[PDB]
Amino acid sequence: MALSKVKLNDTLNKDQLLSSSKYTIQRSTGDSIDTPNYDVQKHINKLCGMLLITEDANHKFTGLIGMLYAMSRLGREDTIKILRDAGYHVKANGVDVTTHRQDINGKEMKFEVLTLASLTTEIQINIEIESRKSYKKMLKEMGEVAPEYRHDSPDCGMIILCIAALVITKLAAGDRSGLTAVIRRANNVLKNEMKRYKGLLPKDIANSFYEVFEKHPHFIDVFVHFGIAQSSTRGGSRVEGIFAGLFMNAYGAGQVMLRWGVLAKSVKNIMLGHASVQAEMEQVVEVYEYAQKLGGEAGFYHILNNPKASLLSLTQFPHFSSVVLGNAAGLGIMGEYRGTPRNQDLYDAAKAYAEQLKENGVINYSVLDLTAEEL
Amino acid sequence: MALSKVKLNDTLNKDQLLSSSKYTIQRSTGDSIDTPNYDVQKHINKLCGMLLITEDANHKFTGLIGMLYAMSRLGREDTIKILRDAGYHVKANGVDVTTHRQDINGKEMKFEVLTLASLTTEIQINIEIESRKSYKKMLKEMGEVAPEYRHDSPDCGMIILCIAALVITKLAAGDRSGLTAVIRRANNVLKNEMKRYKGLLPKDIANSFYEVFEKHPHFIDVFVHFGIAQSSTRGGSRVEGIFAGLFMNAYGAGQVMLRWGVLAKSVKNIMLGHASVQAEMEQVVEVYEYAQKLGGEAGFYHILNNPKASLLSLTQFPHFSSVVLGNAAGLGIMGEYRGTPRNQDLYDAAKAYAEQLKENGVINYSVLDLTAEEL
RNA sequence: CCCCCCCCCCCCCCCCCCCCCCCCCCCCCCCCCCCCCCCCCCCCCCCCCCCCCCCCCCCCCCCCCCCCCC
Repeated sequence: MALSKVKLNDTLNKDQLLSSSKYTIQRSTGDSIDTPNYDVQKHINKLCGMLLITEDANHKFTGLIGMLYAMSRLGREDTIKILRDAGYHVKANGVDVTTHRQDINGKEMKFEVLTLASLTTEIQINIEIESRKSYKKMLKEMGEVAPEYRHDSPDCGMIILCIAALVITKLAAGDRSGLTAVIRRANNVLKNEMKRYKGLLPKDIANSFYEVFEKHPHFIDVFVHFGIAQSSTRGGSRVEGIFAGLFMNAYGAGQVMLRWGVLAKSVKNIMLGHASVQAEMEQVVEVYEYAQKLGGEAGFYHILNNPKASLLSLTQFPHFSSVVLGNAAGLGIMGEYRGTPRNQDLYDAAKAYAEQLKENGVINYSVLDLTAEEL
Repeated sequence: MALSKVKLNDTLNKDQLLSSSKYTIQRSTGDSIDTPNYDVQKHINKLCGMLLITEDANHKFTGLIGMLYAMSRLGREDTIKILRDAGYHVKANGVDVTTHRQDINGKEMKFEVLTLASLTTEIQINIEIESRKSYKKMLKEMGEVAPEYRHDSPDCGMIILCIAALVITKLAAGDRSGLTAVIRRANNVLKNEMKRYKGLLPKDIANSFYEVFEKHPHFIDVFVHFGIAQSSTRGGSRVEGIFAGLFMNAYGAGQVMLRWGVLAKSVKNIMLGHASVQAEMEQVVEVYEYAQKLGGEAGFYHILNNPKASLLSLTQFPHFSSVVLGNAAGLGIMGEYRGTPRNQDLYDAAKAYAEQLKENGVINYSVLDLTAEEL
């Protein structure tokens, strides 16, 4: 009564503080940023395809080029708007298509290029040159190139942005450690696409995206909001359906510990009753309700580096964290997860009880009632 | 009390996120799209009939031509409006009827053709040429062609869109695997129509529609909304009544697992009481209520590739999925369904109990009460 | 008719306060796993069948009200 009413709400107080700032910072991203408009979108897709048909393609620029497609889907105005909302000063760079004349192999030739701050009109033609090589070879092998194999396929842009989504998936750890997991999934999920494109090398493109995200961290914001806008969509090609699916696997990255909590509660893991865990409960509810209040935007807080994500940490509660992680251990869901319990005794006990849980399913008859049962 | 209040609502949080995007993407469909207006509709229907009276007809273009009829029913303005709503930039292409003069067999002839981006005025006349051949042969066989046998019949357009609807039915799996099922149904349901049209070859047209949907995936959106607008209708010919019926068989494709859930609950399958299934319940209700909240539009989420459809998956709950699928097994409704239980022990137990359920119907007397019963 | 007695009120004491006392002080970023989805089957309907039918206006008597006292 007396003392049981004394508490301090820290998790929600902190949100309230960061939510109600009366002033703002603004960052100076760099000297330029290219904001391709809707009108350029088809050409960027075409360029993406050129990379995908190129066998053993150099994927250095592919990360950056993917970002360009995504921005050309958002559109010049929408893309700037999302940059400004994030708070960065934007030197917007208009993107037009111009023809370039250059003699390759002696003979003078025409090329379709983009005016880009980020991409030399030199390294652009080099992608188209290399693509043609892998294309005439492709034409020699099958006599006639099918539409699913060409750089025209409307899927090309989105196909590249698929391994981008997979990169976002594992971006929670912040380092390149997700890479092998990214490849693995790209191989099962995307196996059909990899059959139609010799240049769909997961390792390489995944590295190129990691690269662009690490280097230009504002793009990670841009991409997240693109994916959201792409998943808002009413219908779409199976590839866009794949993209959206993969993109959404990243919702709630960094907060795995949170879901394994709901699990511990769901399976009624005994070690949740422990006195020293019960002591933490008052606050552990505070954070779960804060997660609830936050809603949808919250899932991506860890992928973008949103300071407010620190608040969802269950790390601050060692006893609870430990039994939750032990529960997940004993149910064989963790590993090769690199989280450590701060309480070995609790972790072990939770693991032990969890392991015993899968052994006996007891039928509970009071969930569904029947007025006459012979059995 | 304490811990039982802690939960995270993930299914609804995710919807909330995709519903409330502040930005949008837009796709560049291709170079052109033909948007036939109401005024051309009768001519397209006529062209459809020409294909239907042609014995052993080449159905390569029939898929695309069907889409044109549907668009000519929606009307130029309504059809563009649905494309823009889906988010695609539209190069609208006006469709006029012009006369073409060409010498076939030496003699010069007139033809009624459409100005179409998608269809050469060459391959158009070829359908009318082939139709005439099968028509004069038809005239020779029965002396005089009845109105139900000609290419004039107002049904022709809608008849073709019938196997289109059937293609939508099985589009849930995404591949051509529905094809044999599509044929089967076209044969029972449409047997009367197949009698009046030698050119109503299900396999061929079904393949042509699969073709157009796979190739131009925006058409699948257009067709879905056409069918909705066609089923909104107040009255109509028996064929339009067949179309609507078939079209609506596709409502809830991809969500069969969901209906088999409601079934498991309905038959009071015992394995729903199991501890490890009860553990999932809290969340499995979340998704069913999300389905409820979504309402009508939800049924087609899987057919169009609407990212939000991933959310209706009961896959995320292995224990529940397994007993639901086992229940459906034991009641002999699954197969040749290619879904797999993630819990063999539960699936087997549910199947076993389900098989035992059909054996004994016990009369429950407390649903209807009577103040005096001698028996 | 109503009405009819008596009758001002008040009257003491009293400022209030007065002590002690800043506060603070440790630790600690976070994160880390796996995983697209989907896949069966199925148009709907289908019987019988207009309705209605009788009787039947309503009404009818008695009667102003009031009247004392103060």
